[PDB]
Amino acid sequence: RSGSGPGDKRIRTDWYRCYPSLMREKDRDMYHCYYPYLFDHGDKMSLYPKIPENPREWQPEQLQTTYDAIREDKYDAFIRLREKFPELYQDTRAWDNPPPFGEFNMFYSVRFGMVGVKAFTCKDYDELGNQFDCTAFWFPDNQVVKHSTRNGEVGTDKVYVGAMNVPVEFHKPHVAAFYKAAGVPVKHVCAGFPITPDAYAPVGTKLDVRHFKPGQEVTITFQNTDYGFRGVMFRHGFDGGYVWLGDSRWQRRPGAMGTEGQKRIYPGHRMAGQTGAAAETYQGVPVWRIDYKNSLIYLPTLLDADVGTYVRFSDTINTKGLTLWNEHRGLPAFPTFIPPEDEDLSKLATDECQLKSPPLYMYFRDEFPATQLVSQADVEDAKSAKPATAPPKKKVYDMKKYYEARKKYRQSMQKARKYKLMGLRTKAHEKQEE
Amino acid sequence: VFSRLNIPISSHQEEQRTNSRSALRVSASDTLEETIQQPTSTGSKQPLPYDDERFADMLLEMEVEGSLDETWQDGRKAYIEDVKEILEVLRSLKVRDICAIDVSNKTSNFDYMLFGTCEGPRHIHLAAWAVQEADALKRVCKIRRKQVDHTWEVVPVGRIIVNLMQESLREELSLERKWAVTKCMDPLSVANAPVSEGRSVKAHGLWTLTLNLQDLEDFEVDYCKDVLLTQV
Amino acid sequence: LSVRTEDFFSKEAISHARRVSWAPHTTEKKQGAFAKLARSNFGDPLPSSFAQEPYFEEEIEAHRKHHRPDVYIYKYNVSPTHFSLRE
Amino acid sequence: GYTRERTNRHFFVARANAFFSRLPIARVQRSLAMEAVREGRMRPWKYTKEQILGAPVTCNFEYNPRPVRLIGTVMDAHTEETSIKGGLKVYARNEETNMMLWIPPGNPKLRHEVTSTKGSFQHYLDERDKWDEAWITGRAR
Amino acid sequence: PPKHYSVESLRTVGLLPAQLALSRKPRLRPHVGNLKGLVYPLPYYAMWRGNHNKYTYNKSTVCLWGEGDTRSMYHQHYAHAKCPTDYGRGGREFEYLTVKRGKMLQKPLPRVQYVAEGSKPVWLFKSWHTPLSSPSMWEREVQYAEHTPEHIGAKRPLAVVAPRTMHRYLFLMHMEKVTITVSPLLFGYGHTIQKAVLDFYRRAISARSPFPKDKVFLFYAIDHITPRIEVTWLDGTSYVPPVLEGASSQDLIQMVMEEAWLAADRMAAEGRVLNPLAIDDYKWDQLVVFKKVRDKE
Amino acid sequence: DSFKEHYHRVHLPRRLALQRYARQQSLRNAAKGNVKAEEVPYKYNRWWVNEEHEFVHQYAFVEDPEVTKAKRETLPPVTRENIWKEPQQTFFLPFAPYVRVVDYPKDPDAKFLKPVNIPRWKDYMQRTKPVIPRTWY
Amino acid sequence: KLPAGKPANKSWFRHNLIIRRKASYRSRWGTGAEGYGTGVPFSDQVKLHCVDNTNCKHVRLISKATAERFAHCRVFPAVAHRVSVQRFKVSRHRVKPGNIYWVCLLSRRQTNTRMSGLRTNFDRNTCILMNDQRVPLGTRVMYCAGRHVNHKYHLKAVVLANFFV
Amino acid sequence: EGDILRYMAYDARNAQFAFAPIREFPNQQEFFLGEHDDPEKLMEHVDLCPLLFAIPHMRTVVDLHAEHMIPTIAGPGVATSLYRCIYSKALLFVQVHLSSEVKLPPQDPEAFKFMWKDSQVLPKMRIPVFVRVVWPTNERMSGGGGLLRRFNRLFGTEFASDIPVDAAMALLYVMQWSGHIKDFLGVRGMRQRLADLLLASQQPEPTKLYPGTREIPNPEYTVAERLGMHVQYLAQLHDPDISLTIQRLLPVASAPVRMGCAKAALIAGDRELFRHIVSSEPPGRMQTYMTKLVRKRKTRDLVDAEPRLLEDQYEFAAPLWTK
Amino acid sequence: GRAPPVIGCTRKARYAGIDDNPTITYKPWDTTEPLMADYGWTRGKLPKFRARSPFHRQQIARRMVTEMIRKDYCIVGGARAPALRILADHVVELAKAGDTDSRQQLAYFLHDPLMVDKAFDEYPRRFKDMNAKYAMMTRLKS
RNA sequence: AUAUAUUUAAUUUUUAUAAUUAAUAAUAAUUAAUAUAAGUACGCAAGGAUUGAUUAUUGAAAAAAGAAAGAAGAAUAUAAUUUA
Ligand SMILES: [Mg+2]
Ligand SMILES: [Mg+2]
Ligand SMILES: [Mg+2]
Repeated sequence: RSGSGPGDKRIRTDWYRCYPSLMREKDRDMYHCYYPYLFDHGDKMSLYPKIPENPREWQPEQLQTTYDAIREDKYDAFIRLREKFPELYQDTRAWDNPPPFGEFNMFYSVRFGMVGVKAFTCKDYDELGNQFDCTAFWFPDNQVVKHSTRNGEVGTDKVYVGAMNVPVEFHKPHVAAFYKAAGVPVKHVCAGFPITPDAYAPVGTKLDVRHFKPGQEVTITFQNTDYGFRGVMFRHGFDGGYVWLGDSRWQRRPGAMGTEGQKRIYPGHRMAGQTGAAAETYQGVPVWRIDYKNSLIYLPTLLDADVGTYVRFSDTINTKGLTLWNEHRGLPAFPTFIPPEDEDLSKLATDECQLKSPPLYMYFRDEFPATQLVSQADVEDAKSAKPATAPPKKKVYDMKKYYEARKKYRQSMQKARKYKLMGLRTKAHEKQEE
Repeated sequence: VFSRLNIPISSHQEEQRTNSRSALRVSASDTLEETIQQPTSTGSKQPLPYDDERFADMLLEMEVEGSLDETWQDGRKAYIEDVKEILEVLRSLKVRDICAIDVSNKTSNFDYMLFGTCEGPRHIHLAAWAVQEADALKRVCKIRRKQVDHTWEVVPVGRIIVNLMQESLREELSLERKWAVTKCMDPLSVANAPVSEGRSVKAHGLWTLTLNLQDLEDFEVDYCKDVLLTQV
Repeated sequence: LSVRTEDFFSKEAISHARRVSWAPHTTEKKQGAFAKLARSNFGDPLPSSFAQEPYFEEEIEAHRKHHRPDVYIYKYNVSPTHFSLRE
Repeated sequence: GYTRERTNRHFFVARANAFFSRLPIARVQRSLAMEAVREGRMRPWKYTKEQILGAPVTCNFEYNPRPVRLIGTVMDAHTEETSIKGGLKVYARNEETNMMLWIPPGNPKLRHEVTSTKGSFQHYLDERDKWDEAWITGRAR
Repeated sequence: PPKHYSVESLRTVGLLPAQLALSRKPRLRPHVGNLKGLVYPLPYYAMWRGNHNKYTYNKSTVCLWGEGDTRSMYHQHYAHAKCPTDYGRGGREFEYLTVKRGKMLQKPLPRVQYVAEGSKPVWLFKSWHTPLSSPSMWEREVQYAEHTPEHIGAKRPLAVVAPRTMHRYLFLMHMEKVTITVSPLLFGYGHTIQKAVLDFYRRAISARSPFPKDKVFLFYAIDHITPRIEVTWLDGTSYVPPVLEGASSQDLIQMVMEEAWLAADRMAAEGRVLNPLAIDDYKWDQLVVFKKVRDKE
Repeated sequence: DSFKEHYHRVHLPRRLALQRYARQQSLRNAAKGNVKAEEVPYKYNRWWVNEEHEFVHQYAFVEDPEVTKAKRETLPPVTRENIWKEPQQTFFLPFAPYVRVVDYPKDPDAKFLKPVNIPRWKDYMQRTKPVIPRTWY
Repeated sequence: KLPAGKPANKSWFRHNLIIRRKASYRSRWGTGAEGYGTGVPFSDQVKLHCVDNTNCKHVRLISKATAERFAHCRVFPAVAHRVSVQRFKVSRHRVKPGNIYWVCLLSRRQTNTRMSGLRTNFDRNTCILMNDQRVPLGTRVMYCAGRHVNHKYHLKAVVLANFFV
Repeated sequence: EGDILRYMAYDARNAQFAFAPIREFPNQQEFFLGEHDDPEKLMEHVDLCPLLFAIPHMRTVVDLHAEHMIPTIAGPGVATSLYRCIYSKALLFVQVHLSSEVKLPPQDPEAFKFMWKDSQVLPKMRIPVFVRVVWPTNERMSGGGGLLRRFNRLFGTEFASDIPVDAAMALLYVMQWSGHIKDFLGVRGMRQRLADLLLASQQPEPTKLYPGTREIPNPEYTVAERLGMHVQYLAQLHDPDISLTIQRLLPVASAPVRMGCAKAALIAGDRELFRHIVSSEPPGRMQTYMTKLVRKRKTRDLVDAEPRLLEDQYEFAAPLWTK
Repeated sequence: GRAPPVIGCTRKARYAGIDDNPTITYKPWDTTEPLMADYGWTRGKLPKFRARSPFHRQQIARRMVTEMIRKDYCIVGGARAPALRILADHVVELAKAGDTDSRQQLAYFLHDPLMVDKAFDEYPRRFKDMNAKYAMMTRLKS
């Protein structure tokens, strides 16, 4: 595909909101630094510029400073304040002792994804009443297959992950040889994910669906439906009738006489040809539901792909000037999800291994928000309550009866279904049809 | 518990509708003689006055079974304490002819409708702002700063609506008489014939009805809306 | 995380050299003192930009910069705090 | 010439339809339906068309500032047993309004209950004729 | 259970947050089709370069003073304000993000010198409650005993930073007396030194003081003595501002006022109680002049 | 091939040869029996104030080959229960949520008694980023 | 052919009024039952019923696009096509043919799929007359109002309506 | 362990106000701890009290030089902290009021800045601090009414008959360690201070550094401003006859005293008395600021005593500002 | 809920798989019953061999099935062979069902009532022990 | 009303694996409904702004390294749903 058309001006891109605070390299002197500006001085940091060891190299108006009381006092007070009030100068602790490599970094760490299979389509309703036509994808056997890094350069390290275990007689001889040299089980398809060296996983690592979190945003890549050779009315319809969008020289006023016409078909001209069967990518699709027993992930969107298509799933690094993985929203399973040793998915049921996302909307999309509706009835007793300043607690008269009521409530709340099921099973096993 | 205006509540309510006919709602104890008399009376088969006999019988059975109330149970009802508080606020503002109507049983969007008569746009806006400040505890928005209509103001307070009008516009609308004359909702009303404005070769529909409300006044419509549907 | 009061109010981006001190009682704006004195809120925006080419000279201590002695050795000025080329 | 519309990469050309026996799709659908049932968004149903169509349905839709309460007969059903794609076609006629609703199952805001417990095919035919006449009448002429 | 703020609570209050995933508005991701290869979660780190990550193997770039290969050339400002190893790419190639390989070496922080080990220093609490014109704001913050001049008689070290003020008048509160010796006869050629000293005497008579006549004195030297000024402070120390060729009355006032600030700092360190600066009739007259200037322009 | 195409076709092998010649100096050490990884200096000067008195931070990250090999070879630890059970939040809470309603003063209309802990509307609108020294959300 | 040098389309102002969608395979209107955002808006010269107690019976739409999705942010002017005749004789009765009022849309015959998945096919196209201040000329509404009516843009319309769906 | 304890005591600052247990216990009483140029010193004294936990429920650092905490006539409000007693579990709600000022800002800030730019002497600041003792109903925890009555008759204080001895001794120790035992008082002491200020206003007043002017005001506090601020304090201390005292003091009050009376009536909650004061106030900057003090509908509702004829109509704000 | 990226029944390529998206699609008639299948290039339909019209195609199919039942085999060409094999399977299914409706349907389809009778006589006992695939198709090298 | 040449849009059929560069479709001078800043700032007064949010307008795109004369379905959507 690769586009290369005229484009649609409905989507209003806004790059002016996408520029950080401008900074010039020349403005990186000691008068602009937020912290005490330090000089390299070889093996030890210093507060003064380096003095040339040859006195002949000294400039006529250059001042070789060996002790500046202003800088000394400021640096001393700064260091002593940071040492004596850690909780008060906590934000200044990133100046020295930086976060070490290997740990997850909010602005640096990117991890690999997985390879799913478009399984089926369903419809699910949220708590607000919004319906979502969801596509359920299946992740049969995800496993790190290979590591790659061209010429050992920086930022060129990636990991190749396989999708589906297949027999030996399934692939071509060279693909079978690739998997033999890799030493991992022979997979059906394999996708490469560019990562950072702190997000590596050993070759052969089982990748669980819980690698993703039920509420995050993902980038998916698949192959759309093939429609064959179609016409200009089918693909980019209502266009291609005449040569449009041509910016050439012409006269705006009758003052002069000069024009430059068209003598060929310019590249990008919309005409008939192949339609579909192209690698299509969706960006920022939220995750809806994760079934980690059947290895299923639900996306609230419908695809233009066929059932059985291998879809590459990765994570969207940022959205609207904000990082996906952060302390406010949440942190990922970095580098990948590792199950606990005590877990046994064979003993769990399908209805148990389900993870749902928080609501993706703020109001019933059928109606309007509360600020736009004419009138509404606000009945939210268990959802939330913005009414602060709780009333004073009731004066207790007997700690004995108070603790009795509290323990009774705790015992009636705990083991509401598990104990009931265990008692029912014990009764069914002890009755023996009597 | 406190109401929407932070007022204690001492009067309970019914979660069902008053117009309902449910065995669970009926508290009178049955009698063998009454049952025998009712059986001897029903021994003579006679259809209901509604158009769809099957549908009318099924709807009456559903009503006396009470599943309609189990489906229409709504605990989001308003409170009369808020109506009384708005009444006191409007009385302090000296708003004449305060008329409150409960239309929870009737087909509407609000539980209570208040109607007040104010003399002038200044007084109308003052009363609207005072109702807003009385609802300041739970309100999410304020009223319009610029009056788009100098004779009518609408203030929503939960499921309670407040209309502030002048004498002329109030007498012209006559919404209080409308909502008073309007009978409560009856599930047997949907058993009538459908109506649709369509001119046929003889001005008669085989399965539908044709009624023109242009020749009828507002009060005539308010009084005969259900009457015409029940007759034809 | 949760809502924290630390993120409510923004702090000044003053530099280290232009700062007076790192004390918590001097972390606030410098004009706030006169604002409190005058009992009025000042909302003057964009006070001044640095320059197109902001260049500065090395400042010496308040007493040294005026009581520097004319002490010289072979071809260089000598001070308890500075060295420099002398002709 | 300067672009390409198709992709012949193995990852995209390959399909996984042959390995679908390792995935119980129908069981997952039934599990979703049972989850909806136990959460209370839908109730399990099993009927045929001849015994479902024509039954009055009481539908309460939670809408501000007051839920809308309608009574309308079943005109068609899309699934016999309970399913996440169950569907229900209902004709509801108010005092002067006639509408044809298609209520999906499992929505927490759209609580519809079938009450007749029986079919009433003759009532279905009557409501069908009423809706047809009303629909042909409503067009402006 | 403890309660916290949430999106539902803020909605009930009346505020809705912006949509993150499901929205028909732009999601502000300029790198989806422009940046190729590996992209880092830091947003907009390549927008000033032109929204691309190509041509990163380059070493030298077009750069002004203080950027790039300027380190090999001498500039008076940057030679003392920038380390020759902290020179990066200049222009639009500013490094908002940098990634390198190898073992990171974190050099030890600098050490405060001329501080004896085992010395407990005095800590000065600086706050905005103290007026900025007070020398305490300019005094050292971490002050040791090895920095206190005891030969002068000080209990604390002297201030290291001086106020940056262009002095246009004299403040004779911390000055015991001012004697100005001039020659009676006027030099044949235009004597800028004599003119400047006469202007200095005029401004000292008009200086800021309740009665500057009690402290300013003029003398004539028939011995052809060069015109000079002698300021005796409250402690008895004398200062003689050198009046050289080209110096103006404003320059002499600046010198005298800077030395007066230094002398008052010495007094305060020795323990002398000095009268503070405040509002007076001279300041009211200066306010009249200031209003005149403001009304003019 | 165009001008830039020909230039890159000729020079990319030469760039890789230059990188090999650079790594030759690093391999010089390993042949001496003493292997020392590349030693890059830490940057203590990554916090700045621009011309418009705005805070700027330079993010410099250094990759450790030893940690990279450790992650390539060893197995990652078990995921945290809260990490894999708690869902990712779909909305971003404002740093300074405007409340507009506080039950502290006896008379709610009195503006001069509102507590200063509650953020103002200007704060609610302008605080779209952590405070000046802070860098993480 | 203006401009003389590079002639352009003379429908530049019509493009600012119409809501069009290129009929490719990815962009299609379809029927309203496909989902949310699949109903074709009402074009111009479309007849609607007038259910308020006014002299008018039918109106003709002037708007190039009219739908429920943007009934809260767009103004719909219309002209009174047919007016009821009163053989035996206020502001609502003074409605004369040819006059231009605004219209609040209540229902449509085309399929409308809500975001909750509830499709609806009303009996007939419906609207009520309003002035430039969005105050209905009638005192009562003889039909059902759609859910989109529940918006502050239609305050008086919601007040005068007695049934919503 | 110590690091976590310190960080919890620090995050006590970041704790929110809406979720603070301010009304956790039924009974409450108010006390005035004096006026402080720098109330942060008194706050540090309260923080370092042996009878209170080092981890408070809520802490607010009072920084008068912050753009959101600059004290004005219509000041930012109240900085609030909440401490817990160790032995009785009572609550101390410390309230630093930054809105008690009754001095108008300078008309021309440039002249005031030129005047006070190089001055090396600044006047004191009068910023009030109050404490609300919150305690539950107790019969044997306060040591009976006689113990507190003995404490009151010994130290000239006004404590309730059931206030916990823990909180009583905590307040006493804090005030004595800070050195404001004379400033620590209650309703009776505030009434005595108000009588003293009335006598001082009757007596001739000494000349300050320079007379006040709408252009360049004098930062030093005068007797009338002190009287207004102390009327505000007496209203804050929950005086039962505060409305009667304001009504009796209004006819003989100056402009700052009337501004203080307006603020005091607004604190007490008498909207009718506040509207009466605003309508009786002659037009000027004082009336403009006392109108800006509150959240209103229209300024004429407060300013106009009699209804001003607007478009042959008359508005009435008595129902809006009654009760 | 929203709509798929491509709404409505859109004709895809010959070898394109299913989409499995909510789409209101109707069948011409019940093609699940034997001899009532539809012809097309999707996978749910029989490969439509070349004919002037669907009526002509059905006539060719009827004569093919008639001769198939007549002489137990048939040499056909092109896309007619899969259709003939599937229709022979359908005929065997109808014969094994042996209902009066099945008799009448095979009589409606076939051109020879004697061949209808021959099928219903022979095929049940012939394929009683077979589940499916009653006909064998062999591609010839000529 | 013509594909003859040029030029374009496609294709040369699993290529385990987009990305070191060439070239190339979306660089805000938006519009309308609400609500909040606020019934604030600003006005003699009646009055009354600026303003980052939701809808409204419904879309998503990766180039070249493997063995080739059937239907890429043994065809009635299963990689053989029993099978003589
Ligand atoms: Mg909506
Ligand atoms: Mg009409
Ligand atoms: Mg090939």
